[PDB]
Amino acid sequence: QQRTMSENLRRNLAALEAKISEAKTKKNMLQARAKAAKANAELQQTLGGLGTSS
Amino acid sequence: QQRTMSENLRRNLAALEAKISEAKTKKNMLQARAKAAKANAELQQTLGGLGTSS
Repeated sequence: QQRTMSENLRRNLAALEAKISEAKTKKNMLQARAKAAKANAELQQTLGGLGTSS
Repeated sequence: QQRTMSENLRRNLAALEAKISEAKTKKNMLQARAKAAKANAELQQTLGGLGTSS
């Protein structure tokens, strides 16, 4: 009974490590998309300042 | 999605560079027209002084 529980805990750890590592890499990717969106906001804001100064 | 955004930013840069470079060359041209208008103002002002001294 202890070895069937020991394998069941190994499966629980393997599933948990997979979903944690997936969630962390996807969070880094969406933060890089948000950094690109911030750069497009700066581009439009400086284009507005180029418009009023020109 | 990042490459379609990357091309969209390339289009935004190309349109911005075109309208900035157009506005700067037109501003140099109208400043040269204003320099010619200033020269015609000096010509009429000195013609007035030639009139009163003559």
